[PDB]
Amino acid sequence: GAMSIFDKRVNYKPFEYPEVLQFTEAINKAYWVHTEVDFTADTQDFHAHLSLAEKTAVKNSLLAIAQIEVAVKSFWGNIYEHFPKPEFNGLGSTFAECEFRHSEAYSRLLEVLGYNDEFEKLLDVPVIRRRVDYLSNVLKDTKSQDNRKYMVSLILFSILIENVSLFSQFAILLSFTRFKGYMKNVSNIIAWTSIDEQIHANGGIYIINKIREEFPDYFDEETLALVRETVKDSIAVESDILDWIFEEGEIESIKKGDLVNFMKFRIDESLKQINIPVIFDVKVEDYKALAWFEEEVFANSL
Amino acid sequence: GAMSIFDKRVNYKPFEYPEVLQFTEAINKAYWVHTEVDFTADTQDFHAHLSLAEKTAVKNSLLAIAQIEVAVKSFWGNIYEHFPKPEFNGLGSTFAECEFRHSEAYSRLLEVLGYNDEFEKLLDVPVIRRRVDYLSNVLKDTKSQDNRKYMVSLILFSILIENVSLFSQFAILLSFTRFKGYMKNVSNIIAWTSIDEQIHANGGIYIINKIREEFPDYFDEETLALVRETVKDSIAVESDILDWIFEEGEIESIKKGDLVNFMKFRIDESLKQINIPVIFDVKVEDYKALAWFEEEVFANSLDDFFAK
Ligand SMILES: [Mg+2]
Ligand SMILES: [Mg+2]
Ligand SMILES: [Mn+2]
Ligand SMILES: [Mn+2]
Ligand SMILES: [Mn+2]
Ligand SMILES: [Mn+2]
Repeated sequence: GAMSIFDKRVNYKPFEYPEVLQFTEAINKAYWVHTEVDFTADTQDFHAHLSLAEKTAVKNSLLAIAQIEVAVKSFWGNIYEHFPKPEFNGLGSTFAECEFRHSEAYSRLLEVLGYNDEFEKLLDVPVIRRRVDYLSNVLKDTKSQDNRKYMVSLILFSILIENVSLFSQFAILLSFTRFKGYMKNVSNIIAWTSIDEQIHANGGIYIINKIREEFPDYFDEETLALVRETVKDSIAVESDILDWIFEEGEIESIKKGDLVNFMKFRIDESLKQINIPVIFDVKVEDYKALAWFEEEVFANSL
Repeated sequence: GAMSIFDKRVNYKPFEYPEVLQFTEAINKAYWVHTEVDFTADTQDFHAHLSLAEKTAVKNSLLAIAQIEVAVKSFWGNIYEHFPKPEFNGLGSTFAECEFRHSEAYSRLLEVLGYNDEFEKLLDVPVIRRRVDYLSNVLKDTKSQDNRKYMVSLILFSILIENVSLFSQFAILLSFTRFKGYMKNVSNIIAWTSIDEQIHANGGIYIINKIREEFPDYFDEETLALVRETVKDSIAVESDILDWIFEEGEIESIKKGDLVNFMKFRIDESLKQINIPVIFDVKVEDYKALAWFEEEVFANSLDDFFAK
């Protein structure tokens, strides 16, 4: 059979998948650590200027982010086990190192704002448990030796972990800087993280599309239906998380309904990129509510 | 049994091994890539100003470095499988990413100087085959679940692959910049690599000493004897590699004999740091010859943010 992404190549170069360097180069240019940032102004703003509803939203957003980011994340560091090419060990290790810079950043934020205790007991929160049990279950095949099962796990990983499960919280936190001028340093971290995650998702999409090019029959009706139904179930889970984030009431800078449409639009954009039929078909008026997101990310990255 | 470095800890913090962050922060602060660096003047130096003996010493040194660096290197990225702590997944992943920056840097150098053909046929060189055969023994237990065997693989990996195998070649290349002002940007790459590799070696040493603290009986006479004899055999291989590097004759900027003592000194210093008896006992006047190595590396790494 013809050489494929699953087959070992021994020689370093030429790369069979040279576009890998577009993603590693993007990470290189965006390289950042949290020690570059002082949160004294943000802590003061948090305690002195934010309402109870705003304090709760900020706290629960960061706790939700940390549930994903403050962890040992082995996926990217292991893609070479499935795609045994020098360039994918490179891509994998590059993204793996990023995740440690992320875990350290969000661990510091938890320390600085005084939420280590609440983070430690976060599995007491039922909506978090459901997200964990959802994510555990649907991403079970990230360690499968079966390449078809693994491909599906990569689709879901790229959609859920690198996008759906984070970006609503990123949006919430950036909204405080955009509309109220608060949490500027926290928003620095959030903006840099969102840039990295977008690169991670885009790298995932790249790999998925290469597998599709090489093995079109992996993308049969049964597999497409599994992905779509699994992705649908994320909405319920993440929508309940927003109810918990806003458990002390709605806030001025951002609204839940717009965040739900934001999530749905981002899902559909990812599905189109991998030739899977859209699920939600969000109307322009609805997803434009948070169209400021990209602009604000760019602003707080500088 | 008490919690050890080999036992899984689930919670992220506090770290049981917080000194990990000294190593990751050092790598973070030194972060560099090859992509903004250009070698037009270096290539002109190479062709216009170097004798055949110097050209060949440079070429063969780069080929020897590339033999180790231009490869898929999985060790660091897998230390979490052996030390299942969040901080060691962090250390491992940080050092793993570094190795891809290195492989890309040396792949670029091979291209720029036109050595791709020779690199592809490098196993035709007997001393290189001997090095591969020998490195295969350092790496042989690096996937072992036997923690004593894995520990020995880590010792050999740290003191040979990270702190010695490359350093004679780094010194050769730096000597052209130090003594004649040539090949400045190649020396930038070399110096930045040397800094990273030293951090890798020191991170390995840190781990080895934690294992020694927790499991003193792993360092029994049998184990010490194996390490010391394995390391001795390395010298012979690397000394032969030097004969090949300088096959066209001795050059002005650096001497083979000094490089051998430099290597022996570096080995013994590493062995002392992990409480293993020294092997070579190198004279003060002998290791003084390449005492400049550290300060040249430091000099070539100063204020290079935009270059990096
Ligand atoms: Mg691995
Ligand atoms: Mg074990
Ligand atoms: Mn992340
Ligand atoms: Mn990610
Ligand atoms: Mn290296
Ligand atoms: Mn190294």
